[PDB]
Amino acid sequence: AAAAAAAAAAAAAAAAAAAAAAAAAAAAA
Amino acid sequence: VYISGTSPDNVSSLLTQVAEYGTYYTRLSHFSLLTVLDSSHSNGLVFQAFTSGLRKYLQYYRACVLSTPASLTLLTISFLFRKLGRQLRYLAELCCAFPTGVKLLSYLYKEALENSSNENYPVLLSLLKTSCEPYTRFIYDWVYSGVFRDVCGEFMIQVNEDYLGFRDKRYWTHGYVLISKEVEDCVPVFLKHVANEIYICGKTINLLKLCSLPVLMKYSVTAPMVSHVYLVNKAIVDYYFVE
Amino acid sequence: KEYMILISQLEHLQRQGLLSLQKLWFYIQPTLRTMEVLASIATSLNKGECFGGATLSLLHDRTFGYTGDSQAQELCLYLTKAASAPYFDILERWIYRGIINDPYSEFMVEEHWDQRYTIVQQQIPSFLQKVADK
Repeated sequence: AAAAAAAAAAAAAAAAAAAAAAAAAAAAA
Repeated sequence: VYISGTSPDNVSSLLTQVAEYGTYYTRLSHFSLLTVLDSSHSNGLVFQAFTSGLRKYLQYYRACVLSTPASLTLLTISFLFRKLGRQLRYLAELCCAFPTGVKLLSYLYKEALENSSNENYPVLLSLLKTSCEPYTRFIYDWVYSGVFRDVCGEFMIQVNEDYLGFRDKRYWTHGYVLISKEVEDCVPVFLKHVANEIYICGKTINLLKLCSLPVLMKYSVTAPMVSHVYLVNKAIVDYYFVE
Repeated sequence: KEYMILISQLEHLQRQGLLSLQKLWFYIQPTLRTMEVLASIATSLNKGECFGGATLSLLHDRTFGYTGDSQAQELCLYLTKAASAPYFDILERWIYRGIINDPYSEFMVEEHWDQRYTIVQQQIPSFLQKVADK
């Protein structure tokens, strides 16, 4: 149960790095 | 015959072209002072956020008009503001119809979609960046905790009152605030499917509780908003499994 | 006090003739929206004469009514937490020591067998009702 929820928040951490990369792409444009 | 032009009767027409260009500026400052929520209490938060990006455009006008000395003649100033003359004529009469709130947010996204303009596109892109700030603030509080935040907004409010006796869907009535037309508009994904699913993951987050293109950057917010709803949807599948 | 610093720099610019009626009017533009939001707060505290935590409920609706112009909700966010700064130092004695120190109804309290309920809501903290019972 907790091992399945650990990969869910890990995908949210990859989405948080993708949101920071999208903010860096908005700063470059 | 008062002055009218030292060159005969020429300023009598040229000064009217720039006074009409001066006429549209005092409408934008008139509009900005009347919609502030310290002098009014009947306008929306999205209606206020459109002005907050407009007032940053007003000081760019004020810093540019203060640099026009020393003027040589009346052509050197109007030709410098000839590019700015097309912009101010656009930027005033888009709101003057009278769209408000999400409809005003719908008018501005269409106007930011109207490229083949390259100096009018980034200022409306910036107005889309500022006017969507209160609306996107109401997105992540609704999908992570489920708290409804605005006390007075263009977006309609439902109470979601649940009877204690019947367990029916933890809510027992919701309807919709856009009850049948369902026209969630003009924000990223275009709010035609994910608006129906930020609905249902917003329904189930509080079921956990108490047991170069304006479309491409729209598409860059879109799939993160597809990714997190599927991430909240895969938690309520696990919460149904354990209870 | 900070508003007087910008005027003394404007007077330090008045050491020779460089200013007109239009020139300082552009310099008063960032402080105009700051002064008009401190005006609407100060007149709203004067009419009803709110006291304590319903004050904090009033400033929080003024923060909610401001929402937008994110550089200038940042200022009144600093205004409401300086108002909540004695309201939080009195709370830690009531929540981590159990004995209260109220000068003049500074926190909500009832004085302390089947004694009484000691239920109290005289200040109304601005958040939802579950915290004030806890």
